[PDB]
Amino acid sequence: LFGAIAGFLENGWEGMVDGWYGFRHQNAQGTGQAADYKSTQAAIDQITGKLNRLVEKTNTEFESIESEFSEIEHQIGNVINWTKDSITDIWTYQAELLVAMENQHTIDMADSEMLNLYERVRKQLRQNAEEDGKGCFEIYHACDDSCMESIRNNTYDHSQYREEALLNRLN
Amino acid sequence: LFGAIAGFLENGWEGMVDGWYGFRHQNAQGTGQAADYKSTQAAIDQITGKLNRLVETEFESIESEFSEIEHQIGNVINWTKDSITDIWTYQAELLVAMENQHTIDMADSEMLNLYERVRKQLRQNAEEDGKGCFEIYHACDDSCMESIRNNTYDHSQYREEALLNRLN
Amino acid sequence: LFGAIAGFLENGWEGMVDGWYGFRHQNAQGTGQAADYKSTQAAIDQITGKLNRLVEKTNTEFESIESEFSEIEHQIGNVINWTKDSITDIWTYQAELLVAMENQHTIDMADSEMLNLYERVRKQLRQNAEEDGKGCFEIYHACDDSCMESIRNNTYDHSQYREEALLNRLN
Amino acid sequence: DKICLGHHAVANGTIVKTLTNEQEEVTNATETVESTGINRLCMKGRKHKDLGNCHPIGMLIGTPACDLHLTGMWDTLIERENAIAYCYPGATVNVEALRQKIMESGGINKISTGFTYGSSINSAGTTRACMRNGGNSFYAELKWLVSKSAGQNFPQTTNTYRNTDTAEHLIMWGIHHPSSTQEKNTLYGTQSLSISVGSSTYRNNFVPVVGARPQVNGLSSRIDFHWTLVQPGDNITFSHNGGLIAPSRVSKLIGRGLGIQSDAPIDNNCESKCFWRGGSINTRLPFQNLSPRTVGQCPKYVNRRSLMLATGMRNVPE
Amino acid sequence: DKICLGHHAVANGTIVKTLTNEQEEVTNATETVESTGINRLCMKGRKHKDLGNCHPIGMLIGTPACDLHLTGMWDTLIERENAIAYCYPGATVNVEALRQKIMESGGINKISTGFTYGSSINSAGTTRACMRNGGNSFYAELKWLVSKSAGQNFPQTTNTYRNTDTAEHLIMWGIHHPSSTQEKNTLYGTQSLSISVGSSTYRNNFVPVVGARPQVNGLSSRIDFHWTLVQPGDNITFSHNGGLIAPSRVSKLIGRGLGIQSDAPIDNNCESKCFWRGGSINTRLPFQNLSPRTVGQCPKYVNRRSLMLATGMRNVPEL
Amino acid sequence: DKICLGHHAVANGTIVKTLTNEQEEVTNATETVESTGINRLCMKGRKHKDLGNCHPIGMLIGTPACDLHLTGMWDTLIERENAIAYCYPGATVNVEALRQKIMESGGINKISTGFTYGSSINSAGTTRACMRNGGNSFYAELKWLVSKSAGQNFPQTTNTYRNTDTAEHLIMWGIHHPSSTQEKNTLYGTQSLSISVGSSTYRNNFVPVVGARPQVNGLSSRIDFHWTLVQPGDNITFSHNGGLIAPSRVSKLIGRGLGIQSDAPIDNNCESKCFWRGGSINTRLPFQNLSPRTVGQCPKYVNRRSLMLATGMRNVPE
Ligand SMILES: CC(=O)N[C@@H]1[C@@H](O)[C@H](O[C@@H]2O[C@H](CO)[C@H](O)[C@H](O[C@]3(C(=O)O)C[C@H](O)[C@@H](NC(C)=O)[C@H]([C@H](O)[C@H](O)CO)O3)[C@H]2O)[C@@H](CO)O[C@H]1O
Ligand SMILES: *[C@@H]1O[C@H](CO)[C@@H](O[C@@H]2O[C@H](CO)[C@@H](O)[C@H](O)[C@H]2NC(C)=O)[C@H](O)[C@H]1NC(C)=O
Ligand SMILES: CC(=O)N[C@H]1[C@H]([C@H](O)[C@H](O)CO)O[C@@](O)(C(=O)O)C[C@@H]1O
Ligand SMILES: CC(=O)N[C@H]1[C@H]([C@H](O)[C@H](O)CO)O[C@@](O)(C(=O)O)C[C@@H]1O
Ligand SMILES: *[C@@H]1O[C@H](CO)[C@@H](O)[C@H](O)[C@H]1NC(C)=O
Ligand SMILES: *[C@@H]1O[C@H](CO)[C@@H](O)[C@H](O)[C@H]1NC(C)=O
Ligand SMILES: *[C@@H]1O[C@H](CO)[C@@H](O)[C@H](O)[C@H]1NC(C)=O
Ligand SMILES: *[C@@H]1O[C@H](CO)[C@@H](O)[C@H](O)[C@H]1NC(C)=O
Repeated sequence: LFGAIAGFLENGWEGMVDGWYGFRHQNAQGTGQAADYKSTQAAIDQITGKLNRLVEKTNTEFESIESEFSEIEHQIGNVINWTKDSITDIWTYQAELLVAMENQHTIDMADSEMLNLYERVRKQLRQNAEEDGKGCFEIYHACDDSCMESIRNNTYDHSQYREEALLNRLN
Repeated sequence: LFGAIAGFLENGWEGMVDGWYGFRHQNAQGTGQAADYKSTQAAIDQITGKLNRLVETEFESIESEFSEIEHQIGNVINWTKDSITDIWTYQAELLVAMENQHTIDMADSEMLNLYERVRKQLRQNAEEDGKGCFEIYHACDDSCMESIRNNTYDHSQYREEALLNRLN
Repeated sequence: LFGAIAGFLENGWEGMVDGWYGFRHQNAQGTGQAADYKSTQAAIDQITGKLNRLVEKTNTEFESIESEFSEIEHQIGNVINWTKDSITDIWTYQAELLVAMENQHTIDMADSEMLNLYERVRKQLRQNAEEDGKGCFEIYHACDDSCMESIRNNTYDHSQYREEALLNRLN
Repeated sequence: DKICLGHHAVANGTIVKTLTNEQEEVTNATETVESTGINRLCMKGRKHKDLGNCHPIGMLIGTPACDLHLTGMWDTLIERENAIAYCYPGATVNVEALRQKIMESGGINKISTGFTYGSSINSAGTTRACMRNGGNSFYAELKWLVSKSAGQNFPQTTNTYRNTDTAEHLIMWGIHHPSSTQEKNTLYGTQSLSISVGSSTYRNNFVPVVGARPQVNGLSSRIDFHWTLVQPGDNITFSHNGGLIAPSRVSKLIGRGLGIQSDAPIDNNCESKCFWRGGSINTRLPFQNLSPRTVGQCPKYVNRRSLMLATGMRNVPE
Repeated sequence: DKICLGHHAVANGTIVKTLTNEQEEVTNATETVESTGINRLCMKGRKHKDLGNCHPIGMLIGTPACDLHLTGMWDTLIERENAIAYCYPGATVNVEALRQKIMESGGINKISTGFTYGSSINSAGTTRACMRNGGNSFYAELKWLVSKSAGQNFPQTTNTYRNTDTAEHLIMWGIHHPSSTQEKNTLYGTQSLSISVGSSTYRNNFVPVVGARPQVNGLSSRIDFHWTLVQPGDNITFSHNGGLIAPSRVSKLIGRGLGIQSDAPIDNNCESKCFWRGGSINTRLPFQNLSPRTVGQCPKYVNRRSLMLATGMRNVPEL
Repeated sequence: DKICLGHHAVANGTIVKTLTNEQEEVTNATETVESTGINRLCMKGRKHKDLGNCHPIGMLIGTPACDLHLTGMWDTLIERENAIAYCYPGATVNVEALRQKIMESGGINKISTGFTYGSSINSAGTTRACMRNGGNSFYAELKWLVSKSAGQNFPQTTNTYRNTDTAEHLIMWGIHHPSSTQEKNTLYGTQSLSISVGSSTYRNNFVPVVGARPQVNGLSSRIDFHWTLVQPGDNITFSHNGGLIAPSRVSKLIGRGLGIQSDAPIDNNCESKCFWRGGSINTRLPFQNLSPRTVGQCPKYVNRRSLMLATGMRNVPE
């Protein structure tokens, strides 16, 4: 479990059908919402991988050992009932585990991609911002809508606004 | 593996018994050791969930326990049962190992989660010593301590006083 | 997945063979490179316990149930062929799941060991350094080689440089 | 000023099972256990035989139901429930071993045995039990040998069949068991009946048994059927006093095919690689709940109504 | 002043296996293999019949061992190690299939055949090998037909049993193989013996095989048994003239039940859904190492004394 | 002024499979499925018997090819492709169950049966079809009994083998099926032939099935074999009219060992626990893809050419 999705973020946003992970900013120029293409697609490309893996099951040709329209001798019949059933039991255990285990990875995978986006912005914001407990960054220099485009863009040059922010954090 | 247990925490506390995770503090009024409930239920519940899975077909007889059975069929019965047992044993071992792997590493997880909720909480009035402690840069009493364990602590109340300490 | 490998670290260093994880440094004396013992050993240890299991030898003895050279009774040999293929389908599934699952875990554990060193170095340096988001630390005092070694040997004392570093972050 | 990171959620989500939580709610999910199948035998791509009311054993003896299916090729042979094999009452020895051999083949060829009998023998016996065109008849590959002259001892006769082919031939004969001594006498005589069959890989003797049994199809006499594979270059022979229902043809099971036993109709335009008695199974999922007994490349049967695989993150609504 | 974080630990840890570590200390752990089970059969909740020294075959032909098991209803039938099936030296064709049909059943009705024989025949034959009240008897469900008039050709007889029921019916019969020619001549006459049996679904004839010389050697008297299923509405006829051990009753197997082969003693205060030679198995736990060969709703047998499931975090105690 | 962290990479990494991804590159991997085996049988630490042109059935009846194999002791028993069980036409009834009792065994003893025959009998019958060391011969462990005076009826004989050992003893016998009715009469007489055989735990009657007309035809002189175990303390008796190929010895299978059917040559230098048709398998690995038919302590066959297991991290080059 990574810290984020059932964690320090309160809840998901239903209002975001745009993609799986997204930004919401509140500056002087109103508020906006946009979804990060990079991070959802990391997750989506992994979920679709697990789907390819499950359906890639080339198999053996199996022939009939149980007569559907006639009896077979009791002794062999009971061996065939015992084996067939014992394979099903193995194969039912194998499925029930495949899924539990593929699901635990799937939530936790998606949970990580969130934190990776969180860290990705945190590190990029450098000294110009701080984190509250929820998934927010209080940005301590005045933010243009263009600069916000720039934080998602991964192009935000922290050193530009560094002195402005660094003062506001202190005064 | 998350950094916490067997990681940057040099050891566990045999003393803490009200929880699996918890805080020790140091101040004027002395020291003390509270367990964290929220983070201790988070783990105990995920553990009792792997167990509910654990406890969750009617089979007749094919081998005759007290009389001879025809040889050719008898040697097919032994092969299948030996084969099947190989499967159930290999399966049993993977499950146990995969489960213990996840368990230990999920615990590690619930610890780093605690640590990280506390760090974002003490926004700038402390910093990490790297062995699991925060050094709080202001005056902090027993009311301020539960304040940190309740997750009720307001940092801006102390921010001005704490920053002046981190700088002089 | 943890943030590091094939993440904010753009790439591996084909140059480093000293160990699996390492340090590169730049300072007035020039560029150096060393590799971390503790954390490459952690990772190679966790690989051996895997390979150590993989070769678990405990095996039941199996006798022939089909005759390679002679004909076998036609119904029982169909119950055999059906049984043998079933068991194989099972093992083939298990095998692939094993290496698929085990491969996952390994890549991820490797990521873990790198990140942990990062967040280990991150903590020593305390207020003396800031993160560049690409896996380097920018250090806010001068650091000769016996000081670089100091960080790798994990003996770096931060308050030693803190004043200098505190007012170079600000100035 | 402020910037925030979030994940999406949906109003009404899905539930899946995980390692630690039976009841864990994700946003999206697909099935891994296929629940619906097709009620058709999807045979596009297959050279197949729908046997109808023919039972594969019929093909070898040429019962009247089976006349359209005496020879041919397939890569898939479909046997049906109302299947007729015998039209005169009787049984076959190792009938399931035998049956399965045919159901695994890619076809049959018929080969004349060329057996010829004396003047003392009428090889043309027929019965009200086997009808072709409102008229008494008999199995197409056997010939009921009885005395041409009633009551006379069926002559001691010796027939030999040589397999000069390159593969193994399946050959069948019947041993007749009269319903009474009035009867056993009229066809074969008062003489002791004996039927020795010989190959390199088979030797056995049969003796017609007289006894009253229930009447079936009207009759109290039976026909027991027998078979063995005749190796290439191998000869097989019959010594018979009377009572042998000899073969006029022998079978050669060619190639390899795929025996489907099923109740569902045929679709020569739908394409499939997995069959059950209900029809076919065209799915990509690894598992299915439809039937424990399946034939061909099939997803493995599991005992669960449903299994759901998360395909989205944990769902936390507002 | 500071604030610190930390996890609990213990002194006496327990060690489990993981993907990377075959020796990993942990705070708490639980067994996943039930190793103990219960060396008594636990037949609470079950209408069970214990066969004691009676073997399930003998219920069908009525050996003195099984005189209290010729009928019944049960959901768990129990069979003990050296159960008697035959008193008169012999064997049963396909006995392994017939044993299992009984052991699967939930009970037996017996229905008479109402076979009768003419005056020239004695149907009350007995023998020293099958004893009731410690004197000469025979199978309760079979009759030994011999020439009343010793020496005399056993008359060509014929006997039909009609299944006027709705379920199918199990019919057993016996063929007698005399110890010597001398003897066969007495019991059935000098004529050639022949027994034909026919239903609408079954045909067969049997010839008694006379053995020779002293009683001591293998070729001495025997009674091989044979059995078919008679379909509902189906008749079945015996055409014979000596050698036949004719049935005087047939069986009907009722319903379905669980068959157990154990020598464990019955315990009626505990219930259980799993069994082996040793006794019952009762465990929440998914796997067991008691017996490879079990019956019922059982934990899967695995080749290990112990696999431990960590039910706690990694354990790092203070130095 | 700056300190960096990083990880190694390799010029060319190896592609392996993960849960979320095929083709995921890694710094190093290794194979988990064994694709190469030693092509010789490895018998170090094993006392083994390589039967050679002998076939296990021949061991019990002593065919000439099998002369040096009538007794033995072995951990292992190897059997080869074109192996010879009989020198005289005929088969063994129920022969596969028997081969396996011989292949599951750990050694063979021979015990004489002490069978003795009257004057009227030639018990020293031999045939050209069994050339031992250049001359007409017969099976070592059986005796082909015939009428000392040709044509005159074979006498009513009795023979009793008693097992007095504490282990079950496998006894075998032959029944001779004459070629022509003329012949049956020479060796045995015109009398009706009958062989009963009975222990406490067996009972049977065999009658020779006489052939007709040419030697070439399916029905000729053959000898078919039968068999039964005799339990400790138990007597077994024969009652023949002639037609009996009676045993002079019985067998006792001792201990338990591993039967291998292989075409591979024996290597005593090499050690191993797992074998197949074409050699051995000495591997660390848990899976093998050489063959689905193996015996011994074995890595499980899987239908995959290759399964690479990452031993290194992701390989990100520059
Ligand atoms: C209770 C009752 O009235 N019915 C039976 C009656 O069936 C049975 O007679 C037999 O009747 C059948 C059905 O009509 C045939 O007609 C029998 O003669 C035939 C036949 O058609 O099969 C004539 C045929 O040409 C014969 N074929 C040959 C080659 O033999 C066969 C053949 O004899 C018998 O099948 C072999 O036994 O029979 C006719 O005998 C009588 C006597 O069984 O009993 C009545 O009670
Ligand atoms: C089957 O019969 C044929 C002949 O009918 C046998 O083959 C013959 O071999 C003999 C001697 O080698 C020759 O005289 C014949 O001319 C051959 N026949 C032909 C037509 O080539 C053959 O050996 C018999 N096969 C058996 C009984 O196994
Ligand atoms: C019904 C019948 O005939 N039974 C007689 C049997 C048979 O003669 C032989 O057992 C078979 O060969 O022998 C007895 O000595 C016996 O067994 O007590 C006397 C008995 O009355
Ligand atoms: C014991 C005996 O009689 N063997 C004789 C046999 C058999 O009679 C026939 O093989 C069976 O009919 O025939 C021979 O030609 C032979 O095989 O060499 C001569 C031989 O002495
Ligand atoms: C839900 O799954 C379907 C099919 O896998 C897909 O089309 C859809 O995009 C998924 N919904 C989301 C947005 O996760
Ligand atoms: C069964 O017996 C009854 C009584 O004779 C008779 O009516 C009926 O025809 C018989 N059934 C068969 C199948 O012959
Ligand atoms: C650990 O678990 C076991 C079984 O779950 C239990 O008996 C024991 O009381 C628990 N002990 C602890 C908490 O160490
Ligand atoms: C074998 O015969 C001896 C004497 O002939 C006798 O002691 C023994 O009981 C016999 N064994 C059997 C099983 O009849």
